[PDB]
This record gives sequence, C-alpha cells and structure tokens, in this order.
Amino acid sequence: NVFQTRAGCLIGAEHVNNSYECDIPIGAGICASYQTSQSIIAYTMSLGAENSVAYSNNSIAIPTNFTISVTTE
Amino acid sequence: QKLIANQFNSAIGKIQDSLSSTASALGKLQDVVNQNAQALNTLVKQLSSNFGAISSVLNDILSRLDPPEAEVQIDRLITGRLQSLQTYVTQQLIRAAEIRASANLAATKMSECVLGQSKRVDFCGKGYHLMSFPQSAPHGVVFLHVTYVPAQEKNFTTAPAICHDGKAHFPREGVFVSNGTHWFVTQRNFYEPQIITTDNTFVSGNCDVVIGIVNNTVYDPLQPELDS
Amino acid sequence: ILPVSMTKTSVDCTMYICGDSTECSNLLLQYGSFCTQLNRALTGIAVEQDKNTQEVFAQVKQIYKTPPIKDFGGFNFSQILPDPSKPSKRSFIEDLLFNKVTAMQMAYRFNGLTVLPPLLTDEMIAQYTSALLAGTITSGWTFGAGAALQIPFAMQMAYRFNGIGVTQNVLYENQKLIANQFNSAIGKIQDSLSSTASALGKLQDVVNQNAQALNTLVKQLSSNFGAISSVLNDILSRLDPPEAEVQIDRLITGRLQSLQTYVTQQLIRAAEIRASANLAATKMSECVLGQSKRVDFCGKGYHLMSFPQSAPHGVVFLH
Ligand SMILES: *[C@@H]1O[C@H](CO)[C@@H](O[C@@H]2O[C@H](CO)[C@@H](O)[C@H](O)[C@H]2NC(C)=O)[C@H](O)[C@H]1NC(C)=O
Ligand SMILES: *[C@@H]1O[C@H](CO)[C@@H](O[C@@H]2O[C@H](CO)[C@@H](O)[C@H](O)[C@H]2NC(C)=O)[C@H](O)[C@H]1NC(C)=O
Ligand SMILES: *[C@@H]1O[C@H](CO)[C@@H](O[C@@H]2O[C@H](CO)[C@@H](O)[C@H](O)[C@H]2NC(C)=O)[C@H](O)[C@H]1NC(C)=O
Ligand SMILES: *[C@@H]1O[C@H](CO)[C@@H](O[C@@H]2O[C@H](CO)[C@@H](O)[C@H](O)[C@H]2NC(C)=O)[C@H](O)[C@H]1NC(C)=O
Ligand SMILES: *[C@@H]1O[C@H](CO)[C@@H](O[C@@H]2O[C@H](CO)[C@@H](O)[C@H](O)[C@H]2NC(C)=O)[C@H](O)[C@H]1NC(C)=O
Ligand SMILES: *[C@@H]1O[C@H](CO)[C@@H](O)[C@H](O)[C@H]1NC(C)=O
Ligand SMILES: *[C@@H]1O[C@H](CO)[C@@H](O)[C@H](O)[C@H]1NC(C)=O
Ligand SMILES: *[C@@H]1O[C@H](CO)[C@@H](O)[C@H](O)[C@H]1NC(C)=O
Repeated sequence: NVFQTRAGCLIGAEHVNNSYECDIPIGAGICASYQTSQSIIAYTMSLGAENSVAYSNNSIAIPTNFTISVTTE
Repeated sequence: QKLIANQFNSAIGKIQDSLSSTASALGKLQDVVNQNAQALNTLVKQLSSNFGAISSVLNDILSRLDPPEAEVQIDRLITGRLQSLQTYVTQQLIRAAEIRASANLAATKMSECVLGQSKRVDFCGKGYHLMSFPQSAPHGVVFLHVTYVPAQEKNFTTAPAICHDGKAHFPREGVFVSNGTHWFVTQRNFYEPQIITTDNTFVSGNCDVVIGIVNNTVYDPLQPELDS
Repeated sequence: ILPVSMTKTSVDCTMYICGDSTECSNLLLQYGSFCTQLNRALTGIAVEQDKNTQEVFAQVKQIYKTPPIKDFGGFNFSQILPDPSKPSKRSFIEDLLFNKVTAMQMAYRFNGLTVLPPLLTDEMIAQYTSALLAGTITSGWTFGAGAALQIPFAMQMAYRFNGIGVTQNVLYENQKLIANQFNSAIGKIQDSLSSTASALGKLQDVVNQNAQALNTLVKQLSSNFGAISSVLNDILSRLDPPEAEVQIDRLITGRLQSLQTYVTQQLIRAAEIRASANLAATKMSECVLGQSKRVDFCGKGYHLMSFPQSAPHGVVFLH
C-alpha cells in the first residue's frame, strides 16, 4: 500500500481514481482526503466539471430569466 | 419588481444560514486574530530560552553570580530577547503591510462598489453587479454583494445584419434573433424580442460587404402612417 | 507579463544549524522555538503561494474545451489554443515561454534548504488557461458572470467595439481587414518572444532571486561568526563540552540569525508577489473575462480582449 506521486513517495494511503475537489493539498496536483473501514486516500485533483460549450457561427444563447444572488465578500 | 422582491428577500434569507451554520465563513478574519494571539503567545514563550546563559530566569543569575560575571551571562539574555522583539516587530510590519493592502481593497470597494456601481467584472463578485451592503465585523468588514446572474437559456439563430433594400440594418443595442420564422431584435442580457423597425436598427453600408447578413423585411413605422 | 507564485521553500532549521551532530543538536533546544517559528513563517508563505496560483488562474467553475471545427471569421487562434501533439498539452506560445525560463540542489537538500513542489502542476495551469481562453473565444465575456453563453465570435468583436465607442458597423465591413491585422499581430509575438531573452526578465528574475537567496544562505555556513572554526564537527573534535558551548553558541546564534534574515527576505519578497498576484487576478477578471474601460490598465490603446498564457511561476497576457 505505497503510492507514487510526482511530489514523492507516499505511504499509507490508497490510490483512488475518482477525482474530487482538493481537500488536503499535497503537491504536483495530488490531493488527499480522509473520506472513503475508513482510511486516507489520495487522488489527482479535479479542476471542476468539464463542460463543452456548443459553438456554431449562426447561433446565440440569450438568457430569458435571471436570479438575484447575494454573495459575501 | 414583485418577482425580484421575492428573489432578493429570499437571497438575504440564505445569508443567515451560511453565516450561522458554517464556522469557516469568517476564516479570513478569525485568522487575522489568530495570527496576533499566535505571535504574542510565542513572544512570551521566548522568555523561557537560555540563549547560552546559564539559566533563563533573569533573577536567578543575579542571585547566583557576581556583577562581573553576570555581565557575561545577562548580555546573552538581552541580546537574545532584544532580538526576539526585533523579530516580532519585523513580523508585524510585514503583517501590517498585508492588512494595509487589504484595507485598500476594502476602501476601494466601499467607494467603487457600495457608493457606486462597479463595471469591473468579478471585482464586486461573480455576475453583473447591482449594489453592495457593508456590514461591520470584528477587525474587518463584510460586504453583501447583490449581483444579477442570468439563469435560463435558449438557443437562438442569429445574424449580424439584415438586407432590406440592400442597405444593411444593424442593431442600435442588442442583436437579431430568430425563433426560426420571424427575426427579432432583443437586448443582450435578457430576452425581450421586439419587432425590427427602422428605429430599432440603423443603416450602414450595403449587403455586398457584411459576412453572414441574412434577408428579411425591416418593418417601417412610417409607411402605415402615410398610408392612412 | 506578471509573476504569480514564487518558489515554495522550506528550511529544516535543526539540520541547517547543527548538521547531523548530537552534541550540537542538544544545544539548539535551549534556543527553543526559534527553529519552530521559522517554519511557521515559511509555511504561511507556501500556503498563499497556492492561493495565488489559485486566485489567478482558476476563476472559472468549469473547464471548457475548444469546439473541434473553427470558423472564427478569419481569426486564426491555432497559435494560442492547445496542441494535442506535445506530450504536455499546451498552446504553441506557452512552449515558447517555457523554453525561455530556466551540483546546486544537491548541496541544498543536504543542508536543509529544500524546494517544495507547487500544488498545481505546470500541466494543470495549462488546462485553466485553455478554459479561460476557450470561454473568451466562444462564450463571449459572460462565462465569468454565470453559465457560459455561446455567441458567434465575429459577433463578439461587434460588441467589444461598442464598448470602445466604435460603432459595430465598422467591424463587419472591415472583418477581413481585421482578420489579417489580427492574425498577423499574433504572428509578431512569436518573434518578440523567441528572439529576445529580456521578454520574461520579470519572471526570470523572480526565479533568480530565490536561487540567489538560497545559494547565499548556503554560503553562510562558511562563516566563523567569531568561533574558532566554521565546521561544527571540528570544534567538537578539537574542544571539550565546556568550551565548545562558548564556541558553538557563537555559530548557532550566527546561523540561526542567518535564517531569520532569509525568512525576513522571503516574507517581504512574498508580499511583493502577493501584490502582483492581485494585479494578475484583477486583470484576469477585469480584462480577460470582461472588457476594461480603464485606460492603460490592459495595455496601451483601447482594449478589446486579452488572452492568458501560462508561464513558469507567472502568467502572460496577450492584450
Ligand atoms: C423566472 O424564474 C423564476 C424563478 O427563478 C420563476 O418564478 C417561479 O415560478 C414558479 C412557477 O413555475 C414558482 O413555483 C416559484 O415560486 C417562482 N419563484 C419566485 C421566486 O417567484 C419565474 O416564473 C420565471 N419567469 C419566467 C418568465 O420564466
Ligand atoms: C416565432 O415567433 C413568432 C412571434 O411570436 C410566431 O408568430 C406568431 O405565432 C402565433 C402563434 O404561435 C400567431 O398567433 C401569430 O399571428 C404569429 N405572428 C405573426 C406576425 O404571424 C411564430 O409562430 C414563432 N415560431 C416558432 C417556430 O416559434
Ligand atoms: C437575399 O436576397 C438577395 C436579393 O434580394 C439575393 O441577391 C441575389 O444574389 C445572387 C448571387 O450573387 C444574384 O445572382 C442575384 O441576382 C441576387 N438577387 C437580386 C434580386 O439581385 C441574395 O442572394 C439573398 N441572400 C442569400 C443568402 O442568398
Ligand atoms: C493558422 O495559421 C497557421 C500558421 O500561421 C497555419 O498552419 C500552417 O499551415 C500551413 C499550410 O497552409 C503549413 O504549411 C504550415 O506548416 C502550418 N504552420 C503551423 C505552425 O502549423 C494554419 O493552417 C492556420 N489555420 C487557419 C484555419 O487559417
Ligand atoms: C487601413 O489600413 C490598412 C493597413 O493598416 C490598409 O490595408 C492595406 O492596404 C494596402 C493597400 O494600399 C495593402 O498593400 C496592405 O496589404 C493592406 N494591409 C492589410 C493588413 O490588409 C487599408 O487599406 C486601410 N484602409 C483605408 C480605408 O485607408
Ligand atoms: C484507474 O483506472 C484504470 C482504468 O480505468 C485502471 O487500470 C487503474 O487500475 C485504476 N487505478 C487504480 C489505482 O485502481
Ligand atoms: C443548444 O444546442 C446545443 C447543441 O449541442 C445543446 O448542447 C444545448 O443543450 C442547446 N441548448 C439548450 C438550452 O438545450
Ligand atoms: C457558418 O458555418 C457554415 C459551415 O458550418 C458555413 O457554411 C456558413 O457560410 C458560415 N456562415 C458564416 C456567416 O460564417
């Protein structure tokens, strides 16, 4: 149970293919988390959902409706 | 207006829970406090260090030694402690420049965000910006940015231009859209199609230049008036 | 061109001060929390070094990808869009940059001065600056205001003129003329990047400061500080424990001070960067994702759009 990163040899965490939001950063794009009988996992950080924006030269998308959102800075 | 009232008054409703139920909300400010209480607490523990002196209690050495030798020992404590302040001060001056940089960004918003309306994208928060509400917080400030985010979308066929008589009509503000039959001009960020008229559009050039211009009829408000 | 993150460093203060020596390492405990409050300073740096790279590059909640077929109206973006051919997937211009920016590290880890890896890979940074660019192209400037909205690109430039006061009838009539002028403009960037070493001189200095600050921090081990000899292992072999206390505590108080000088340099230098990573995060929002009405903030002349391009420990805008 020894996983290899680009940062260095990691010990004690099961590699997981499921890329999630970075929880405990590590380095070189690896992030570890305690979520999983439980144990520590490590996985390649997820950048967020991939979205293809359908593009065509004649087509435009105009929003018909809106929301008023209050955010705290 | 009513639809926005409900959406606004509900938005302020959600802030309460996000504040009250999540401790990380103020994690910026709670760290600004946890740095000083961390820096002062460490500055007190520094009194426990020998610095090479025979003992760390200033009153021991004086009771345990002569003035001639205590000079050798004490000046090791002073030069050590007096240095442990110059480390603390140097930490503050740096940390107080970190804040003085954030108190400008807070003073810049307060002028350009609360008191005005900000055309600067994602300076006052994600989405088109309407107004902000300052709220005090301990050693800090909390803005409530009321932003305008478009929601539902529709694919529309569009065209940059319209051939009428061969004069190319362009929109004053907004774009041409088509639900597949009729061409409508509508404003960009909200869908309110209006019928294309010579007062919705202006004339330029001709149809031998524009790339992508489409054929249509541009309604003229005047023609039905003189026809009367 | 702007710096964004600076090389994340971490010092082992027990090992740098008393190298692998028991008689000395015990003495460093009297000085106490000096060692342990440095790594609290160099950690606070290395944490916001991720926050910088985080705020600058990733302002977008989703990673957009370029549509395969490109009709932009004559505008040729192949230069700035990603290339699948390269082993790391990066736009053609980024590669010109990574070639500009560039034992030594074997004598750094032996003393303690190590280099942590940045959180975000040089590969991931290239997936953001692909998305941001792929949002700016297709979706207009609205992808930072919410969900992206596709728009015909040649119709986008028609808006971005209506911002600078040139009525859009000037674009569509001149579209071909602008295509040639734009596609040629991107053509000149290549030469100005490839033929001039001073291009990245900001970033190459940001790297040449750390390698200059660490290298100097290693040479500090060669100083006597008033001790009879600078090799910690000589004094212990040459003297008793009673006298070595007098000599060693002159080395420690000297070396332990030579770190507090290094850390103090970083904290200052890392505030210089944290000030530049705001100006880079401010542009990225107000320049790429929007259109900037601010004169000479986004570069000399009326502003249309900007194209972010990653660079080592930095970011490069094409305005
Ligand atoms: C625009 O969106 C709002 C909500 O985002 C819609 O208002 C909702 O309408 C439904 C009816 O289908 C009600 O159940 C909700 O209570 C309404 N919400 C609010 C806050 O009033 C509104 O109808 C939409 N308008 C259009 C034209 O689509
Ligand atoms: C596109 O929109 C136009 C305008 O709303 C539609 O034309 C109208 O359609 C309604 C019935 O749907 C008729 O009662 C009106 O008389 C029509 N207007 C005119 C001027 O004839 C058109 O049907 C819509 N087409 C699609 C495919 O949605
Ligand atoms: C829109 O209508 C115009 C005419 O109203 C079309 O213009 C024709 O173009 C062809 C190709 O050059 C000529 O051979 C015809 O003589 C033109 N017609 C006239 C009446 O002069 C135009 O082609 C139409 N739009 C599209 C996209 O086809
Ligand atoms: C965009 O420009 C690039 C180069 O400016 C074009 O790629 C070149 O294509 C020619 C063929 O016409 C080749 O001989 C060159 O070797 C290519 N150069 C590179 C660097 O790939 C590309 O075809 C242009 N694309 C469009 C759509 O105009
Ligand atoms: C506006 O300026 C552009 C160039 O700045 C002109 O385009 C050039 O025209 C000459 C012909 O005199 C050609 O030799 C060049 O190849 C053209 N350059 C490009 C990039 O197309 C354009 O003609 C000028 N327009 C006006 C109305 O003066
Ligand atoms: C990840 O998935 C690939 C194929 O999808 C598989 O071969 C590999 O074993 C997986 N990784 C781990 C750690 O199981
Ligand atoms: C617009 O068309 C694209 C084409 O693939 C589609 O993916 C998208 O869902 C359409 N828009 C909506 C609102 O469905
Ligand atoms: C749009 O693209 C299609 C090809 O998919 C092409 O036939 C058409 O001429 C294009 N129109 C414009 C205005 O670029």
